This record gives sequence, C-alpha cells and structure tokens, in this order.
Amino acid sequence: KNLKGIFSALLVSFNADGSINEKGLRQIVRYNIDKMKVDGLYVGGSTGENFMLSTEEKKEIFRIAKDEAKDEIALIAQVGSVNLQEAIELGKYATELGYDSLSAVTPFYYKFSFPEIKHYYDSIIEATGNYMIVYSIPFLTGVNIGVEQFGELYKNPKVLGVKFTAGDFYLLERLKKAYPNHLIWAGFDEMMLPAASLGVDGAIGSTFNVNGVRARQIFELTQAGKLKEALEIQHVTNDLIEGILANGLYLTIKELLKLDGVEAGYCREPMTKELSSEKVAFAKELKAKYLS
Amino acid sequence: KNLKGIFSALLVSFNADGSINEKGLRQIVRYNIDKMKVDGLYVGGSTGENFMLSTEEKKEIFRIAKDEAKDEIALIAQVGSVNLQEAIELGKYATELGYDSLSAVTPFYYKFSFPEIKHYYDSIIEATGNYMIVYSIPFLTGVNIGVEQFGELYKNPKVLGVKFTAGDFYLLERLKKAYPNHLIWAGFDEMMLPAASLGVDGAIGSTFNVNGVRARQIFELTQAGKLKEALEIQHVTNDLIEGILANGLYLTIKELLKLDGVEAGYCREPMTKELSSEKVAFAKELKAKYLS
Amino acid sequence: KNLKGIFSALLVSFNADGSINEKGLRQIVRYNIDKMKVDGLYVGGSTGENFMLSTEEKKEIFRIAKDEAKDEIALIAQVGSVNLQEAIELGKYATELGYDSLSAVTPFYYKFSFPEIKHYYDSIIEATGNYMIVYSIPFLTGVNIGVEQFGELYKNPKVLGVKFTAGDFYLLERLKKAYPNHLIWAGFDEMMLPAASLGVDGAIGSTFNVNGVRARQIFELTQAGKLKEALEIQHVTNDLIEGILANGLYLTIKELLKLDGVEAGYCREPMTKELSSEKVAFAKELKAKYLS
Amino acid sequence: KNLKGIFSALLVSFNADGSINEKGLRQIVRYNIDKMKVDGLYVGGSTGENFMLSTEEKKEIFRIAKDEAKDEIALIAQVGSVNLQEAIELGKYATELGYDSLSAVTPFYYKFSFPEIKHYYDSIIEATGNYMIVYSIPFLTGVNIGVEQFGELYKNPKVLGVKFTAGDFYLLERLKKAYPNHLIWAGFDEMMLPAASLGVDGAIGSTFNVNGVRARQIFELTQAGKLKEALEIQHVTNDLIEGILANGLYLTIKELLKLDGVEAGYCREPMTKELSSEKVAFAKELKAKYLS
Repeated sequence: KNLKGIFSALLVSFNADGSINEKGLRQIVRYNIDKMKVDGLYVGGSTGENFMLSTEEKKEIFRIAKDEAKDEIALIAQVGSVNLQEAIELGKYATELGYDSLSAVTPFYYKFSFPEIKHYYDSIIEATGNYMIVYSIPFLTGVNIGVEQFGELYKNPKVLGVKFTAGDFYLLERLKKAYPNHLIWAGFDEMMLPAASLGVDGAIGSTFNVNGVRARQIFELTQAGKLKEALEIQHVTNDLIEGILANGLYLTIKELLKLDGVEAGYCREPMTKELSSEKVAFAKELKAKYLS
Repeated sequence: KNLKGIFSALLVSFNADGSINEKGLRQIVRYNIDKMKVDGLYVGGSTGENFMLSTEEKKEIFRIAKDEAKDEIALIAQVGSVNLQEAIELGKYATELGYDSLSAVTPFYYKFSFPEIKHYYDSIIEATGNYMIVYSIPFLTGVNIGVEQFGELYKNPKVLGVKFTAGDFYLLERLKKAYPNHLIWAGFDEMMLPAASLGVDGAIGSTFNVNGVRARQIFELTQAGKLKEALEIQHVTNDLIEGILANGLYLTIKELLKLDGVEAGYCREPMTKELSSEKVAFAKELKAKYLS
Repeated sequence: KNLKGIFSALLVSFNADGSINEKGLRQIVRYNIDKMKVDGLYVGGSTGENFMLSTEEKKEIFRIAKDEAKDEIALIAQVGSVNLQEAIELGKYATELGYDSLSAVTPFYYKFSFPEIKHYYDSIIEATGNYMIVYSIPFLTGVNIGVEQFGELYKNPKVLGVKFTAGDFYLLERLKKAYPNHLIWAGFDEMMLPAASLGVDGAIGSTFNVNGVRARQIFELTQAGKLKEALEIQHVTNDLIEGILANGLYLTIKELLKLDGVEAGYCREPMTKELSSEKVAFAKELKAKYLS
Repeated sequence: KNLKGIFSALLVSFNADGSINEKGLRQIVRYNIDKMKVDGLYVGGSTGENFMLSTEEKKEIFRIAKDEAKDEIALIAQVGSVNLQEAIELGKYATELGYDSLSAVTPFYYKFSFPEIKHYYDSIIEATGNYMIVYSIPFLTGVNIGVEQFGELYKNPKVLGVKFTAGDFYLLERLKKAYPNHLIWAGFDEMMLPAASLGVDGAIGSTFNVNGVRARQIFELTQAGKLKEALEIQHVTNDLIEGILANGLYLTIKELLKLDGVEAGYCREPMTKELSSEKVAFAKELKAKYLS
C-alpha cells in the first residue's frame, strides 16, 4: 500500500467511565473513510489519547480500527512508548493484524542518548519485521533529532522516514535534500502549505477528522503550484484551527464530529472529559462558520 | 509513621531480559535498611526505572519491597502516570499493601491544565483513601507549579507536601514560608546542603542507595548549624556525584552496589543495560576514592 | 520608493583596528546594486555588526551607504538600540539623509513589557516623522510578539510591517491573515521558499550579499507557483548556507566577496576578526561549488 | 582593598528627560554608605540601568559615584558591553578614577564563542591593567559558562572571580570546590541564605539599596551557623522582595528610597519612567510593613 497522501490521526470515542465505546470508534473510522476521504489512518498517536490508556485498550483500538477499515485505506500503527517491551508487544500485534507500517514516538521522560534511541527503533523493527516511521514531536517530548542522526536511523532499510510534527523548516529542507527517497509526513496541520511547498510526501493530522476536504485541497493545490488558491484555503483552515485550539483541541474536534452525527464520545481522564455548555456553543459557531 | 528524614529512591535489579530479579531487589532493600540506615524508601519513582515497566511489574516491585522491609522503615509508593486509571489501580494496590503514603508525578507528555492536574491528585486520593505527596520534577516533565497552585492542591487535607526535585530555591523558600505545616523533601542530592539550610523536612535521592551515610551527615549537620563540616561532606559527595553522572547515573549506582556484594543487576531497556568495560573500571575508581 | 522585494542586509568592511574602511564599504554597496541586483539595502542591522559599534560609527555607515547608493535603490535604516535616546538620534540622522524607512530591533537585554516596547516604537516614530519596520529576531533577543500585539503596534499608521527573522510559520500565516495590507519581510534566508509560499512581500538577508541572484529566483519563482524549480534552487542555496554557517557566517560571506574583488575587510572585535587559512580554503571550496 | 561582603548594585537618579540627576545620585551613594552600611558599591551594572545609556553618561556615573564615596568603601566598576572598544574606554576611565576592580558582563546579543568571550576579558584586562570580575547573568544574556570554562578564564591572574547572578547551586558548589582561592559574589538577593551556606564571599544586590540591614544580618548569621535566625530574616526579606518584583523592580526600590528622603528620581526610558498612582500606594504599604 502507498503510504503517501492524507492521513487522519484517529480520535477514539470514550464512554463516561473512560472505557472505549466501540460503536463510536467505528463511526469515527467510517466518517474518515467515507466523508473525509482520507488516504489512511494513523492509529494510536497522541490524537488517539493513546498515552493515557492500558496496553489492552491500545490493542482493542488497533483491532477495532482495522476490522472497520478492512482493506479500503492504508493503516499505520503508532506503537511507541517509554516501555520498549510494550512497544514490541503492540508492534507484533498490529503487524499480525496487517497494519501497513508501524510508527513509534522517540522514547521520552528520561533523557535517552541517541544510541539508546536508535537501539529502540532497531529492536522494534527486529522483533516485528515491519516497516517503521519515526514519530518526531519535539514540543511534547523535548527530543530534537538532527540530519546526521536521521541518517543513522535510516541505515535500517525498514525505516521509511518521519512524521515531522516540528516547526523547523530548515531541518525539513535539509532532510529532503539529504535523504530524497525517504518519506516525510507533515504533523502540523496549520503549517501544511509551507510544508507541502518543501515537497513533503503527505500529512498526518488530527484536524483532518473534520477538515479533511480542505486539507486535501491545500496539499494537492500546493503540489500543483496553485499557491494563491492553496493560501486562501489555508487561511480559512487556520481560522478554524485557531478556534479549535482556543476551545480545547480534542474535545472540540469531537464536538464537531458529534454535530455531523458521529458518536465521538468523551475525552479520557486526566484530560477534561466533557466541554462546558459555553464551549459547546463556541464549537457550534465554528461549525456554522467553517464546516456548514 | 514519621515521613521526615532520608529516603532512598529505590533502584531495581533487572535480569538480562528486563524481568525483575526478586533476590537482587530484596538485597538492595536490605542494604538500604541495614547499611545506608535510611528512614524509608521511595518506591517506583524515576530511579526505580518505573516509567519503562508494565503495570504488573510495578505491582511486583511494590510487593517485593514491602514483603522485605516489613515494618522496619517508612515506605512511599510513587503511583503517578499519564494513565490516571493505572495510577488509581497502583494507588489502591500500594495502600492495600500498607504503604505509608502515595506520591504521584504530575501527569506529563500532554500539556495538562492546572485544573486537570488538581483533579488527577484529588481522584487518586479519593479512590485510595491514602495520603499524597506531589512529585515535582520540571527538568523531566516541563511542568512548573507555582506557590498559589501548591496552595490549591493543599486544600485537599490528605496532600502532605511535595518532593521538590527542582532547582529554584526562591520558590523553595516561598513554599516553606507560605505553607509552614506542609512537608518538602529535596530531590537533588547534589544540592542537599543549600536545601537543608532553608528548612526542608527530608530528602529523597538516588545516590543515597550508596552514599546514604554522608547524605544523613550533610542533612543532620546543616540542621544543627554545623556548616563547616557539612560543606566539606557536600564537596566530597559532589565529587562522587559528578563522577556518577559522567559515567552513567543508574548504571554506576548499581555497579557501586555490586562492588559491595549487592546483586543490583542490569538496567532496563530502552536504557543502556550494562556499563562498557572502561566505565566498569571508572566505577571501581569511584568506589576506591569515595566509598571504601 | 517601493519597499517590496530583495534587500541585502549590508555587511561593512573594517580595518584591522576595527575602524570603518570606507573604500571597502562602498565596494560592498556597489557589488549589491550592480551585481547582486538587489531592490534595496537594510543598513545597520545585525549583519552590519551594528551592535558592536559606537554611535558615530553607525552614523558614518549610514552616511557612506547613502552617498554611494544615491537614489538607485531603496534604503532602510536600522536604528534600534537598548538606548532609546540613541535610537532617536540615529533615526533623525537617517531620516535627514533620506532613508526610505527606519527599522528598529525590539529593545532587548532587560525584560521589557509590551507597553514599554510599543512606547519605544511610537517614540522613535514621533521624533523622526519617518516610517517604521518592526525588527523581530527572537533567537537573539528572546522577545516573542503575538498577533494581537502586532495589531497594537499597527495602530500607529507609520508602522509598515515587520522584518520576520523568526521560524514560527503558523504565526507568519496568522499575521498575513489578520493584517493583509501590512508588509512582511522574511529574515531567514534558508527558509525563503516556505516564507514566500505564505505571501511575504520581500526578504532581508545577509547571504544576498553573495547569493542575490538565486535569492531573487527562489522568491519570484515561488510567488509564480514554480515550486519544483524554486525548491531545486533552495536546495543549492542551502548547501551554500550550511557551509557558510559551519565556517563562520559574517567572515565567510566577506571571504566570498573578497574572491570577487570586493575589499570586504575584517570583522569587528569581539567577533573573531579574520578567518584561519584552513577556513579560507573552506570558503574557496564554497566559491568553487556554488558561486562560480 | 577587601572586596568580600555586602555590595549594593548602585541605582541611578534620572530626571524626567532621562538625564542624570547628580544631586540624587550622590544622595543614593550617601544612603548606601551611611545607612545601609555597605562594604562597597557595584557601579554601572544592570541595576544602574547601564545598558540604556550613552558612553558619556556612563562616565559621568562613574565619576560622580567615586567623588562622593571617596575612599570610605570598596568600589567595582561594571564596564562590559557588546562594543569591546567601549568596554576598554570605560575600563581605562574607571581604573584611572581608582575603582578597586572592574567587572564586565559576557558579551551578548550575538552568539559569541568561548574563545571570543575569553579574548574579550583578556583584552579589557590588558588595556586597563585592572582586576576583573566576570559578570554572569544567564537569565538576561542566555550565556552559560561551565566550571572548565571558568578555569580557562581564571588562567589570567587578574581575574578575581565571578558575580554569580545565576540559579545553579550545583555549579556554585563545583566552582568553589574547583577554585577555592577565587571569589564568588551571590547575585540573587532572594537566595542569599542558601548561597551563603555554600561559602560565597559576598553578595552584590539591588535590594541592598533599601534592605542592606537585613541582607548583612542574613549573610553574617548564616556564616556563623545561626540558621534558624537567618531563615526568619530571609523570610521577611523575601516578602519584601516578592512585593518589589510584583510592583516593578527598579521603580519600587527607588520609591522606597524616596520614602526615606533620598531623591532617587525617575527610571530611564525605554523602562517605564515612574510608577502608576496605585503602585505608588502599594510601595507605601511595603514601606510601612517591612521598612518602618
């Protein structure tokens, strides 16, 4: 399966007690495939509230997403953790389910050396036999990987490239220059246009769960050099994203899904579980203005 | 029980495959009680390599540590996690095992609001019925709590105080001024003297597993106003700690335990699991210089 | 004069004792106009080694640059300082010489409040009667100005816009969306393409003193939607910039000028004043690969 | 002259137009000598609003301060600048006025290399013949100097030690261990007690202009091992400092000087030049609570 193009970072529907709501999760998967018209789903990322969940819950989500998606789209499994044994267990399970690639966040909390980081990727790859996408998110992890360091990771032929949720466009250019055959997915939806201008191969985004139509337009128009139109659509997109961030990122994407009849559920504690009535009214304004 | 004084942050003995070495873990516990003469153990913190382990492995460690220490010292169980349901489950287990207080790291990775942080602490306390010590470690978590926010957390009468592994001595003084009946444990071993000079109630440290004799001397002498002797002991201690840090923190403390007949074992991947031979020899030099 | 387009941040030629070499400075001005084909010069910026100089030296550079350039190109005078009285003295002098606009760095070193920063700009504008361009360079100053704050600055109708030497492309987009008639000049030469993709109005850059031909090509091709070609030229440009940064930015640009018969002189202490012979040889390789 | 002990960082009296008020500056010098009973004065540092002034103004301040103080106290002249030629000119002037030592902030704004920083210090020392105190203020300058780097600076026998306006007590202890004969002055007044516990040789502080009685008490009680007493006085001191910081640091110290009859005047633009009315009243409350 071609892993280029537009991937939603899959949100998960939770019940009030924090358990997975399977019906709701399935409705989110279907909405992304049928209505957002994504090329793929990136499952178990930050957006899936993954790091607040048990290993069993993470397995449940992988199972559900794949059973619902079947073979209609590409599927990437984020299996990274501070616990390398958990990552390997999850990696094996997603690979056995048929996920097209794994991805793994750089290990965090502790200050791991680069050799420890490389061994972590190499271990998951060896144990699973699957492809690997390096998940880079400096603003959450505090981990910054340089161009030489990416080169060392890329010595393993099963590393396909990087989910680049980072704002350094000089690094972004140098990585494309140095490793032209390795892939890059942009991770900041509000910076899609300038990333696409530097030749990234796709994008993985939480806002694509509701704004997938615009996201594809910006990407395809930019690659075609229709910059004036791409920019107009990036401007509207970012008015919507600005509102979503101000109101509460995951809760507001979910409220926007609910407004279209998707049972997107609660957020998982210790995140705030439910929007206040004021913020629900704010999310309705965003719906009326940008997604009607 | 009295929770003041010197607490070692308990290191864990791992086998080559990353499983727990029960024999070796009870030896580290014994060495702390009998040879380091600590007031208590802080179990499942950063030093215990806790964040790289499964829920079951964390329970095992709590079980073994309590089974060995019995009633002889104070015991604090660090149960914090990005997963609040895990924290609750661990908090209940440790309470049922008889731990004298719980402690929990501020939830990390995601950027949680202060009301979400307070709700996390209040939830663990309500579910367990046990005491709580806030674990503050900004250099790992990126989370900074202010004096006013501590005041809000301390509105819950079961919050005893804070493990302050933080380098802001202005904040430290302000907290002791503002909340005189609440406890503070210093978390940076290499700054014990200046922290004790500001009236902290004890210390929780990784190096006390091997340097617990000097650590008690710095603390007790500083409190008695014997600054001359305390400083001399802090200088030697920091020669040892500078060496430990340069050679590899958890591995070098484990090696120093091994040199005293304690089966401290390997570190847990994704941490480097054993020292290079040259670094083994460096730790033997530290042992000769500072701990024989 | 039109202030859009390509502006070199003017380097200055120093003698061995740190005094201005007039003959060399005029050669630099001429090279930029006649060979780099710039739209204008930005005089007295970081690149001019401005902050290491006396007030009289800054005035002599303004005087010389303007006498050499006459009315052939646009000229912007950076007059910012921690000293507001100095900034006003320089602003008046540059305005009297006929500079097309002033620019001023946000006052730095001390942690100024935003109302202090706004008063600083309004004060320079009132005293001089000239236009003003806000010079934003967070990586040197530690000052970060937000969208709402730019709006307060832009309440003064003499503020034309901002020199944006910063790497936050979400802010960049939001600024162009919120204040579409105010101008933005890109300040990071190695990020020109993605900046131009978002509709910046020009660029101010140190490397344009030698790479002005390619810099204009990237900028014009990007705005025309010729991204494939713009990206190829940005990749070569960045191979050159990477080498310049590794070798020493100001000295290396001066070395590349010298190789074309421009007497670009020494750098000013406390910067290193001269390249080593090894680094001169390195600059010759850059010349042979990228500028021959 | 003995340079150990308590040094006020001299505040400067400005007129409404920003010019030096000589009468007010002499009154501040007198008040420090006669009422605060300081060991000495640190002239031309951040507290003196130095970096917002012209070279001539800085000279006037140095001349006036020495003329007023004569030989009654120690005097240190801060002459550092991004302009090394200015630093040398200022250093020569203060030296020939008879200042007991010079001091110089690490060059800032530009990202200077360590050999450039060392050459800056050696150059000022060579040109003046005077002793040098390294002025380290990381939170303003972003410059961090390590133990080994201080060793390299200390190879010049005229480098006496460091004004440590920094929060790292581990570094503080290491520097005192490594270079026992070199001096350290604490730069943060609100952390005087823990700095004194680690054996610093004195303190240089802005709040000593108004609170030098308690400052000397904390320093001396701490050095005698009377910690419970020192801590009490440190608590009251930090209540006053917390108020001062919240109300506006330099303006509020100046208001407290004015409330004791000293014509401490305005601050210099671009700093806010006078307190708002409500903040005048708050400063009055500080006077009544802590300095009456």
